[PDB]
Amino acid sequence: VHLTPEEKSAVTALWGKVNVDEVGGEALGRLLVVYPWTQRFFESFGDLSTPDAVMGNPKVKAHGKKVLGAFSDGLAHLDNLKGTFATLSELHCDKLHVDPENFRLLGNVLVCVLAHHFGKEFTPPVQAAYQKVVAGVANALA
Amino acid sequence: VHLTPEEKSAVTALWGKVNVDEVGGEALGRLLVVYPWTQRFFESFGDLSTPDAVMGNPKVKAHGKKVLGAFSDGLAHLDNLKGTFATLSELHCDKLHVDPENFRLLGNVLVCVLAHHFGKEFTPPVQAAYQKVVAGVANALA
Amino acid sequence: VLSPADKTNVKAAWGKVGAHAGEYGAEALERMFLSFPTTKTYFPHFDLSHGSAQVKGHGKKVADALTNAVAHVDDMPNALSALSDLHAHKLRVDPVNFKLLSHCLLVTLAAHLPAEFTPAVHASLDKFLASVSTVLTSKYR
Amino acid sequence: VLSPADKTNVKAAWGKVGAHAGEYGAEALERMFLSFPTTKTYFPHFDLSHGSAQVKGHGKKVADALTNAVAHVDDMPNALSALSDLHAHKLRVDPVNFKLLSHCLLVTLAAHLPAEFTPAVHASLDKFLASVSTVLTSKYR
Ligand code: HEM
Ligand code: HEM
Ligand code: HEM
Ligand code: HEM
Repeated sequence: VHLTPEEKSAVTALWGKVNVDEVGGEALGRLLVVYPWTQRFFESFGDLSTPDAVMGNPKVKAHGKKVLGAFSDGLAHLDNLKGTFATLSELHCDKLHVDPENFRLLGNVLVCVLAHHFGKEFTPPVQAAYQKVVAGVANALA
Repeated sequence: VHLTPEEKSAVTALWGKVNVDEVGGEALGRLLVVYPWTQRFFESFGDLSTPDAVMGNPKVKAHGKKVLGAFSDGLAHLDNLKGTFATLSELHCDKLHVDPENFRLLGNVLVCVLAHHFGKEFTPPVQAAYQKVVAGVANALA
Repeated sequence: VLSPADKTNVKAAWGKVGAHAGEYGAEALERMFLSFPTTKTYFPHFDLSHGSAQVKGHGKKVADALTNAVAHVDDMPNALSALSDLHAHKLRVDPVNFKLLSHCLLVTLAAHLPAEFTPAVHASLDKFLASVSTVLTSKYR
Repeated sequence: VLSPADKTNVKAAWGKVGAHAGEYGAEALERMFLSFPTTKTYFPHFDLSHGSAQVKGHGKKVADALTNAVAHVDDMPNALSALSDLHAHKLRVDPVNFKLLSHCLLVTLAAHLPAEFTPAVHASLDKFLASVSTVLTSKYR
C-alpha cells in the first residue's frame, strides 16, 4: 500500500471536507441495507428492519463514526497498516471474523457514499486512490 | 501464517508422499478445465480445447511442477511468506497480475486433487491445515 | 446453463455416492467447520465435534436438499424456493459461505470417488453446486 | 429475484440518466480501468486514456446493453443471450470483473444523481447489476 504523492493528495484533499459526523453512518447503514446478511453481524444494534429503520438507528450512526476513524487511522499509517489495525481487531475478540469480503464491501459502500456526497469532485483518479486505500485496510483486518 | 505443530505434521507428512512430477500438472489442468476463463493467462501454452487436451498439454504439466515448487517453498517459509513469493511475482513482470481470487481457486483445485489422490488419508483436519497454507500463499502472491 | 452432459455427470457421481449421502454431507460440514471456522457462527446451538449426531443429522438434511435439486435440476428455483427463503431471509447467510461448503462438498466427493472425479465430472459438479448456491442466494438479488 | 419495486427503482434511475447514458458508461469504464488496472488486459487494442473515442463508443455499447436488460428485465437471459456468449466463451472474462464494473457503475450513478441514489435505490441497482452479471457469466455454470 504505497500511495504516490498524487494518490496521497487526492485522498487527503477530499477527506478534510468529509462531514465526519454522518458519512460513517451513511456508509454503514447502506451496507446493512444493500447487503442484508451483514445485519447478522449487528441486529444486537437496535431495529434493522427497513432502509429508514437502518439509516436512523442510533448505534449504526455511532459505529459509523468509529469506522470513519478507523479509516483515517489507516490514512495516517499506510506503510504499516497491519500494525495499526492490530489492537483494533484484537480489542474486538471475535466480532470481526465475518470474512474479508465484507470488509471489501464496506469499503466499496463508503466509496459509493463519498461519490454521492462529492459528485463531480469524486473523479475517477480520486476514486482509484481510495480504492487502493480501502483495499489495503480491508486486507489489514486479517 | 502460524501453522501449529500438528497442522505442520499434517501438511508435511502428506506432502512427502506426493508425486511431484504431475500432481502439479493435474491441478493446473483441472483449473483451466473447471474455471475456463483462466486459460486466457495461458493458451500460449498450446491447445486448451477439451478436458482430455488440457490434461495432456505438456506446458500445463511443466508449469504444474513449478507451481508445486512454489508450494514447497512457501511451506519452508511460512512466517515471511511475502519474503518468499517476492522473487516469484517479480520475475513474472505482469504474469501474476490477475485477481487474487484465481490464486485461491488454484489452491482449492489443488486441495481437490490432493483429496483425490489420498482419499481417506485427506481427513478434514488434514484439509484444514492445507487451507491455511493455500490462503497465506494466495495472499502473498497478490 | 447445466448442459445435458453436466446433468449426466452429476446424476452419475451422485448415484455412486449412493446411501453414503448423509455421511458425505456430514463430512462436508465437518470439513467446512474446521477449514473455515467463521462458518461455525451459524451453528452455535450445535455440537460440532467429530461424530456429532447433529452434524450427521443436518448433513443428511443437506444431502437430501441436494438430491432434490439433482432430481429437479431443470426447476431448481421452485424446488429450492423454501430453502432460498430460509437461508437468505431467515438465516441471513453470507453468500461467500456457499462457495466454501460447495468446495468442501467437492473435496469430500474427490476423497470418496477417485474413479468418478475426473476433470469433466469435477467441472460439472462445480457448475451444479454453483447453480444451487445461486438459487439459495437469489433472495438477495 | 427482482421485486416490482426494484424494477420501479431501476427504471426510475435509468430515467434520470437520460441521454447521459453512453457518457456514464464511458466514465464507469474509466473508473474501472483506473481503479482496477488488471481489467485493462481485456482492451489492448484500446487507447484507454481520458477522452478516448474508443472508451466512449464502448461506454455507449455497455450503456445500451444495460438499458436493454432494463427494457427486458423479466427475460434477461434471452436478451443478454448473445452477450453471455461473447463474454464467457469468446472473451473468457473472469467473473470477478463483473463485480468491479458493477461497482464503478454504481459509483458513476451516485456521482451523477445525488437525489436518486437513496439507500433503497442503491440496493435495487445493486441487485439489477448482480442479475445482469449473473447472466453475463452463466455460460460458466
Ligand atoms: C466492521 C468495522 C468495525 C470497526 C471499524 C469498528 C471500530 C471500533 C473502534 C474504533 C472502537 C474503539 C473506540 C471506542 O471504543 O469508543 C470499537 C469498539 C467497539 N466495537 Fe467496533 N467496529 C467494527 C465492527 C464492530 C462490530 C461488528 C461489533 C459488534 C457486533 C462492534 C462492537 C464494538 C463494541 C461493543 C465496542 C466497545 C464498546 C462500544 O463502544 O460499544 N464493532 N470499534
Ligand atoms: C500462477 C502461478 C504461477 C507460478 C507458481 C509460476 C511459477 C514459475 C517459476 C517458479 C518460474 C521459475 C522457474 C524456476 O526457476 O524453477 C517461472 C517462470 C516462468 N513463468 Fe510461471 N508461474 C505462474 C504463472 C505463470 C503464468 C500465468 C505465465 C504466463 C505465460 C507464466 C509463464 C512463465 C514463463 C514463460 C517462465 C519462464 C520459462 C519457464 O521456465 O517456463 N507463469 N514460473
Ligand atoms: C449446498 C448448500 C446448502 C444446502 C443444500 C443447505 C441445506 C439446508 C437444509 C436442507 C436445511 C434445513 C435443515 C433442517 O430442516 O433441519 C438448512 C438449514 C440451515 N442451513 Fe443450510 N444449506 C446449504 C448451505 C448452507 C451454508 C453455507 C450455511 C452457513 C454457513 C447453512 C446454514 C444453515 C443453518 C444455520 C441452518 C439451520 C440450522 C438449524 O437450526 O438446524 N447452510 N440448510
Ligand atoms: C454490465 C456488464 C457488461 C456489459 C453490459 C457489457 C457489454 C458489452 C457489450 C454490449 C459489448 C459489445 C460491444 C461491441 O460489439 O462493440 C461488449 C464487449 C466486450 N466486453 Fe463487455 N460488458 C460487460 C462486462 C464486461 C467486463 C467486466 C469486461 C472485462 C473486464 C468486458 C469486456 C469486454 C470486451 C473486452 C469486449 C470486446 C472489446 C472489443 O474488442 O471491442 N465486459 N461488452
